[PDB]
Amino acid sequence: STGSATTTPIDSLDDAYITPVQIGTPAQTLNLDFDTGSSDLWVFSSETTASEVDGQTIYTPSKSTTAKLLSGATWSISYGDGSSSSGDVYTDTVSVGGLTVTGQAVESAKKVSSSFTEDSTIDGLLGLAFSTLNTVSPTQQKTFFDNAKASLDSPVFTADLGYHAPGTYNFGFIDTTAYTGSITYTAVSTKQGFWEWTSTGYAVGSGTFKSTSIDGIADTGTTLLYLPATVVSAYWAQVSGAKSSSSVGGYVFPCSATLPSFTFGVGSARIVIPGDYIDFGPISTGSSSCFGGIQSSAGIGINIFGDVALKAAFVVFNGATTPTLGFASK
Repeated sequence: STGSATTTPIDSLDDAYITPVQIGTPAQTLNLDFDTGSSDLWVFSSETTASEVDGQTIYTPSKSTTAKLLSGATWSISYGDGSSSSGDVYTDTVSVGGLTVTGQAVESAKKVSSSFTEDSTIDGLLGLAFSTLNTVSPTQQKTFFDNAKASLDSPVFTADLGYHAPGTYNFGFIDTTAYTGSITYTAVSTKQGFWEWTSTGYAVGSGTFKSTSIDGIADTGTTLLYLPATVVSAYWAQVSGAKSSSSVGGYVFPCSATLPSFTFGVGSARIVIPGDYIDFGPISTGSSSCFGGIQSSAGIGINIFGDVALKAAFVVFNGATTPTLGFASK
């Protein structure tokens, strides 16, 4: 089997991407944030505290003839941005782009933190990291990809995120028309539960490539590119007037600037992030100070190849017995 679904930016900055997902019988379609940095599929629901719902579409398990309470199971998750959610668990039928999994754990939110409430466009998350990170207790549950894997034509999914435009998540096949050149594959460590890999270096604009190993994660659920302070300083030093602002929370730059590109290495191959992808616009409405799309990871504990980096590539998440990541230009 295969599946193919369009993913759409939630706003004009590409802060996140939503993909329609069918849950239950008859189908209830929710727009979920596919997140290769986490491993829970959770949704706003008829159980979510009413004051914490503000415009989201909710899953109502009582209206699904295939929903079943997973007795005794609870979940609770906290994300790197400080947001969180928790609740109980149903199993139900879940379909993405024509690919159907029966018995998928659908984690129903009883509580969500303010940032979820305040984002009316995201109805939940669909985790695509390794199932060892799933938070369901006392019986850990499998991701949608893990459950579908055996049925797929090939045990892979791909992320093809657009810049200011829709893109595609494919399951079970590699669309050879969706990228240019060849796909370069690189080793993955699953020891932390992430799609963790080592980039071979970087370049700033037209500068020379610096060969240096950068361990980090491919994370579709993180907006920006978080890299070591040395790398980030070298990038922003090429932008007149850019500075790190403790009050804003990272590097800012004059909105009048033209940003240089940023290149990262994948083995001997190179992925070029155009300068425009690094512009996240005014820090506040009407400001001439703009927020940078490349930020320091020094306070995180891990480097994160988020959407800024991934949307410059066609990315293969290869879930074979020994997982690997593939990157191509497009």
